[PDB]
Amino acid sequence: RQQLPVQVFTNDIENLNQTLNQTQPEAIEAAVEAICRADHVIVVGMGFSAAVAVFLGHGLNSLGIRTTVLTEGGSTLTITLANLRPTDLMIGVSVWRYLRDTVAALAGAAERGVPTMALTDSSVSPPARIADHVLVAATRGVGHSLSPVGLIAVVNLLLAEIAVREPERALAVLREVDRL
Amino acid sequence: DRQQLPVQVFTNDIENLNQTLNQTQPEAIEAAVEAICRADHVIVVGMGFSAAVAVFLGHGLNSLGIRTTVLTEGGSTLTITLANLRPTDLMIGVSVWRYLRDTVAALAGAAERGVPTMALTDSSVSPPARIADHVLVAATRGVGHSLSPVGLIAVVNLLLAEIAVREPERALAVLREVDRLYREQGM
Amino acid sequence: QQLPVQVFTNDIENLNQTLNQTQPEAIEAAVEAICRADHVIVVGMGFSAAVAVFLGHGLNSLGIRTTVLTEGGSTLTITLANLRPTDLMIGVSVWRYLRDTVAALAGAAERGVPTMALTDSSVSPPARIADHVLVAATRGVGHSLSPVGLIAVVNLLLAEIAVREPERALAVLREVDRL
Amino acid sequence: DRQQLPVQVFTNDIENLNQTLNQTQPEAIEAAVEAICRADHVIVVGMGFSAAVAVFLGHGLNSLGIRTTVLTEGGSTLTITLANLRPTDLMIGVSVWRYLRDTVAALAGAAERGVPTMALTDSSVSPPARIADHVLVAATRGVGHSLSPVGLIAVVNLLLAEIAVREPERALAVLREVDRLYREQ
Repeated sequence: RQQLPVQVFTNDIENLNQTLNQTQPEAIEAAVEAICRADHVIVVGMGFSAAVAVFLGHGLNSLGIRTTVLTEGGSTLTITLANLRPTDLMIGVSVWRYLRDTVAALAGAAERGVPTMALTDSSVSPPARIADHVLVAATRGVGHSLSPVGLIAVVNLLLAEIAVREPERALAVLREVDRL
Repeated sequence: DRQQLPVQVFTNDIENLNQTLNQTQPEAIEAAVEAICRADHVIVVGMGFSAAVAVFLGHGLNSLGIRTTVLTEGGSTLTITLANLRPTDLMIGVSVWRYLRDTVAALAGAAERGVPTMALTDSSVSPPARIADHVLVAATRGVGHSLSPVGLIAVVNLLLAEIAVREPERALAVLREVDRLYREQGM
Repeated sequence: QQLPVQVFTNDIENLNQTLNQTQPEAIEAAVEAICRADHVIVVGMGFSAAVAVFLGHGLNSLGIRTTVLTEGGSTLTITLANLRPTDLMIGVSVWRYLRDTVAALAGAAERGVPTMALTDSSVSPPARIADHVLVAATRGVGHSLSPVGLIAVVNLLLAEIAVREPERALAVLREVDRL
Repeated sequence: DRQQLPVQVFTNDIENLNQTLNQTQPEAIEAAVEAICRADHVIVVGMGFSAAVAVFLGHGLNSLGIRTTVLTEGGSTLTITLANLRPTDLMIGVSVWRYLRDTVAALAGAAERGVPTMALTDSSVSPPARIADHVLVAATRGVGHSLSPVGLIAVVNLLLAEIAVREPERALAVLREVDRLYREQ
């Protein structure tokens, strides 16, 4: 039990390593261009994945990329799917166990020709098989509770890539939050 | 004594409906409906007591095919929302006594940026009414310190009824899509 | 041109019909259940979300600690797994009855947790499960229902709790001002 | 230039894990876990950048059988929560620079009323650290203006792992129940 802090932190370092290993410059560049070209971004993440979706929407919105975050399925998610536009981007955060509403949101968007992106735990997972853009992270926990550190690091990379691409837009939003 | 409370509560809400109907202006409803329909995106803000009304109005607009964001809290999320406003947005604030600052700040930030605004409020001369381009007023009187939202809710019922008659094909496409999403993806 | 009169007349009729269906015994038993609970969970989705939001706000503002859930799935399953016999589950559920609210009521009833339904029929799926049922009229002029009758029922519960426990209601105002 | 961003970003987060591990004190984690288990109810507050950390912590706690409310915005909802506090609650505030006042006021409000408080923060001398009974610090440095919650998330990972080992029976029952309800629905 006295080893539990070193085990936990060592494990999160391996999560970052497996994630860095599986990070592809081409996949990152294409995911970043899709985020920037969208007129509106929808991020869906439920259960364990909700915190990653909340982090990604905060980060996008903070950079001037208008984003809706949905952390529950049901009727609200169904009506969003019913109102999708070809200029939207649907990002699903979905890892094992794959909660069906997120996978269904990617499948519904894909069917309607709407660009899709999956932040997932395997390059052949159900959301990976559907989505146009796939980013993979390790999620291993020392016990049953998973760790979102690898998913959060992919979000950190995405935000850093956008901020370098469009610094004026990001600085402008920053000027308004600095005022509050 | 308190055996009279059901008659008092239900009669108070009937009187709120009568007073709200008496204050409704056809020109103002028509201008409010045209503003909602012309927007590329609608943001609805309501906090505390008003949050329920903002939730109902956003549910209604999204069901009719008008893409709508509902905010029931202020702060950094609202600041960032204001920072990202576009001239083709419509900001709807639901704000009644006591006027929680952040809903009024949401209307003010939109009006300062040249974004159309609308207030669903309790007086034609309240702080949000004085800021917004479009104003709709409802009676909110409760039998006690808990106000009643029935008046505000009836005004939203009227806006939803007016939009559904103007754009019934857009409303049906949503219903048809929701049915399709249940059939094909189990949603 | 006649839509404002039709919409407002329809909502007056929803209130009158809801008043006609209100049973003093049922209101009394429901207020006693809300006041007895250590914690209250209110579940309402889709059209019913606004009603759950209003009821949660009103109960919290009277000093009744309440959680509002307006979506199902994960948060709801975990909520059911953590339910205590001292909780009260209130489901706001009307036609078309979204499954997750009905499932929240069933899950609470199976676990021996007091339940209450705010619904549109004495024999609706949530009414058949719940210990306490309160029925409201929901007819809208269109295809889109009106929550006015359900909202009046909540106004009536709040009004009844406020008279029973006025010092707890005042204390919440006093804390809010102090804060 | 931009080709180095994956290495910069991922190295930055490894350094955050290393720096957070070094600042983690066993007596403070132990007292934090005992206070979370002793509470009859846990309230987690985290706004803006900190909202994701609050959401993760509330999920993890709830998933282990610790009944937790999560608030990611201030205003009237937070103010009414503060008005209804019990001595048996635990107030957890996730608050880092720029310290949004509503989270710091939630901690100040709870502490004034003698309600146990805990801060998940970025400095042992930050405004929320100076108010709270329990303080856990993590490194939050990002490669740019967007900070990184990786260090804070790893502190949460440690709290959840410590709770799971203390109360394994409760955690498994919630996991079974949760799996059984997901199977059902």
